[PDB]
Amino acid sequence: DIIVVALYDYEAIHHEDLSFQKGDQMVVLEESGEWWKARSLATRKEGYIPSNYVARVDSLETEEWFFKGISRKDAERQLLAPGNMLGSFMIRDGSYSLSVRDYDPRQGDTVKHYKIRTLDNGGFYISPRSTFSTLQELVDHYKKGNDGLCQKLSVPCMLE
Amino acid sequence: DIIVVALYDYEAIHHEDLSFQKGDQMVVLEESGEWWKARSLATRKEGYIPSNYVARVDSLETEEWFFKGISRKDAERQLLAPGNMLGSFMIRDSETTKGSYSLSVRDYDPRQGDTVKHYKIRTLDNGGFYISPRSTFSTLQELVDHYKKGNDGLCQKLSVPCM
Amino acid sequence: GFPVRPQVPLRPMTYKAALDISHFLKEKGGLEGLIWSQRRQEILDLWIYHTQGYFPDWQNYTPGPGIRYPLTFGWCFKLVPVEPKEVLVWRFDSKLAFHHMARELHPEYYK
Amino acid sequence: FPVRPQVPLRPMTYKAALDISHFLKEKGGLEGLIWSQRRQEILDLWIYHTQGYFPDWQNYTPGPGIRYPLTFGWCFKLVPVEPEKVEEANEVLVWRFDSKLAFHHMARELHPEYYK
Repeated sequence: DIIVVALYDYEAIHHEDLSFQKGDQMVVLEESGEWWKARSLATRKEGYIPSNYVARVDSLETEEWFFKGISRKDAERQLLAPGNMLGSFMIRDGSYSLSVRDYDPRQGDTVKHYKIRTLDNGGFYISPRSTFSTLQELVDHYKKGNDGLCQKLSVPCMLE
Repeated sequence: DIIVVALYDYEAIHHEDLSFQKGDQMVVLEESGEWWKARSLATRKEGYIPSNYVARVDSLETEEWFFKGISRKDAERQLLAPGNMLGSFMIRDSETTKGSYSLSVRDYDPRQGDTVKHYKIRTLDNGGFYISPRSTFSTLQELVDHYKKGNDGLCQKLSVPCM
Repeated sequence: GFPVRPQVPLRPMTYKAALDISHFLKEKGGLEGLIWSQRRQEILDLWIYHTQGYFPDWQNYTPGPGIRYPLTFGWCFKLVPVEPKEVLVWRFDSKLAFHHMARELHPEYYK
Repeated sequence: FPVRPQVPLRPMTYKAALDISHFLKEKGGLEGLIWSQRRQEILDLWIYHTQGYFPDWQNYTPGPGIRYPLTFGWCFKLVPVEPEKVEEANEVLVWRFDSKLAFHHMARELHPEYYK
């Protein structure tokens, strides 16, 4: 049984669709096309759902850029290991931090740390100049250009 | 000068924003955050623009063969229209998944007459693209160039872009 | 709540979908009795596209003058002139679920 | 040709609310439409999608009677409906544009406790 969880609320209008609230778990029944047939675990109600509104429960926190529960000190050490490049990075932890490998011709290799804050509405930001609805969008943004960070993000920190 | 081109229409409501239509070219004046300050090359009007609505000239999304956000059905319709020929093609992506691409090709056979075949363009671990594992490419343009040289398993050799 | 629910995947308009959206919007607080405008229709169509995935090229009507009938069988709203260009009001008509008026008036639209 | 997608997030401001106000006051816009929760949510989604403002800015003072916008710069209030045809001598709300709201923060004068 493939279990997914809702990331957003969805209100069904079509009588064959399935309504759900963020956090609801569902079993995927049919997975053809981008509209999946699913059943709610709580209620047993079935219907079609937008596939981009859910994530596999076993996929949670497996993002390549995410480094679960590790300290600031450990993040620096790992990022500073040879094999990592300019702009190598980590997101680490509701409260998140971005750690980025930097270079300066005088100081050499360093790691900069940025607090990722959240607004009351839940949006993520490092700077008041841009806000993101998800951490993934934040990562994708700073991979496009430094936009105020020490470096443009390149690739996730190498695992050891 | 960073020249970008609009991928969609945008209607400004804010007096400091800049309206544009698909195809308009603009110069980026300040590239801060996600709302960039730009100038229309056509009207010299200036204002803020949503940065995801534009792309650098000569970049992927501005390739003549690339059709941003065109669906499978619309792809078939456009390719079957007159003007197009055997092997006419497009690479399209979806609004709902990033990095997912498709190849649509104008085909002909005595069974079905004029048809359009669609191929899934998959992404590798390294970020390479491929339709079949034997031929992988750095970039979509390299994929396009390859299948222009020979069909290599496709229904047809790629000829020219749609429309 | 948050984040705002995003664009859902595209899917084609059908009789069944148009009928369900019709009955949804006929309920108090919806579309019934509102004066039509291009801007209001576009706002509605964007909302349907964003939240339900139907591309916004389905809500067309027969030309004036007089009552404008929906071209999409299953869409049960018509635009009715306010008698005083014409001022038009969205009106739900349950009979449109079974009677494709637009096709009867303009069969040439459906070749 | 594809529908213009979600634009990037940005915070609601007085300036933005004022311009959206004037945009929607034109005929065929918001002016004079009967209020409902569904209609307001549809509007807020459209604004969010096309302009990038998170949809929690369009709040109004509690009834009964005229409801004033909490967000300074938003120049619509909700007022008791009246007929077009004036009756001779002898709660349903509509959106109503009011230019003076650009300069007078009515909601805060009425409910200072909402603000801090």
